[PDB]
Amino acid sequence: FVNQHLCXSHLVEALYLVCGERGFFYTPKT
Amino acid sequence: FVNQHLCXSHLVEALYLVCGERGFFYTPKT
Amino acid sequence: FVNQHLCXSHLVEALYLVCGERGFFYTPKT
Amino acid sequence: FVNQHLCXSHLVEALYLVCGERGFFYTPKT
Amino acid sequence: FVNQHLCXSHLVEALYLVCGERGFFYTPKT
Amino acid sequence: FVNQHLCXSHLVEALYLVCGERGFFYTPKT
Amino acid sequence: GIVEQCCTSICSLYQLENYCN
Amino acid sequence: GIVEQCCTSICSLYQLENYCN
Amino acid sequence: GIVEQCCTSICSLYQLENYCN
Amino acid sequence: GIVEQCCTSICSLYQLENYCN
Amino acid sequence: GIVEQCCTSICSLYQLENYCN
Amino acid sequence: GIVEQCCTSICSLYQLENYCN
Ligand SMILES: [Cl-]
Ligand SMILES: [Cl-]
Ligand SMILES: [Zn+2]
Ligand SMILES: [Zn+2]
Repeated sequence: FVNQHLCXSHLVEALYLVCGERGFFYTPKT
Repeated sequence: FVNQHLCXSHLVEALYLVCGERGFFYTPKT
Repeated sequence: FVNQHLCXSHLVEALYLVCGERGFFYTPKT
Repeated sequence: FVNQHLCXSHLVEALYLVCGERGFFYTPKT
Repeated sequence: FVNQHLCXSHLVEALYLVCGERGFFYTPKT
Repeated sequence: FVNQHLCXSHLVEALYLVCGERGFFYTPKT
Repeated sequence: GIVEQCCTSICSLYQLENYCN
Repeated sequence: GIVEQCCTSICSLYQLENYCN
Repeated sequence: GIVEQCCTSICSLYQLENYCN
Repeated sequence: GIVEQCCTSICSLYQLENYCN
Repeated sequence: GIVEQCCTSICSLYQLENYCN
Repeated sequence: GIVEQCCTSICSLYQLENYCN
């Protein structure tokens, strides 16, 4: 039941296509 | 560990795995 | 948005994200 | 609990390897 | 509810970055 | 079926799909 | 749809082939 | 966090854009 | 030709939406 | 198996290294 | 050599099943 | 430049941890 972990993989991928050359910071917990 | 030029999508998923909990920042200045 | 030549697997996952609900068609005529 | 969405990513990937040059149409809902 | 199957995709990916040139064997069930 | 040079990450995810239950072995001797 | 047919149960490469062109 | 905002409900490309730089 | 368009050239979010349904 | 050991709980890069060659 | 075979050459669904268990 | 460092060159698990938080 490690859902959240599998989901993080898809987010960064998405963040990568969306931000492009602007880049981003990935920080799971606040 | 892998010995190869990691690029775009692969590069990001790899940062994701290593940093895990810590998180990471991605800024393609080249 | 990303500025790079999107190919094969990457190209498809990208169409998937943009179109989302609408869906899409993939036909590699080249 | 956005399972279905994560699953769609893996399907199109699979559809891509399986269909090859024949291509395909992805339409989530009928 | 085909979770396990989606998870296997991410494992082999991870196994791939971690093992590198050493390679590995993937065997789901013992 | 796909007709293209399958490399690294793509090559592994592809072995994963074909072999499915059987499993597979990955050893990059080149 | 295929979402309901393959995201609940595991489709095979042969099952996935129906959805091609 | 974004994990809680996008792994429970589906964010859009527009929602994901807030997290860029 | 999406391949010639998005893989053999550059593709903005818009030249990519054309291939949607 | 590894499926049971890593798909239920999150394995680490160090845990995953046991499965190499 | 699967790399030489499938990445340095073309690989059909069959030349790929050989590397299964 | 991580791109120049990890994509234009080789990157060990360590040259990759530098880009973590
Ligand atoms: Cl690639
Ligand atoms: Cl997943
Ligand atoms: Zn996934
Ligand atoms: Zn790739």
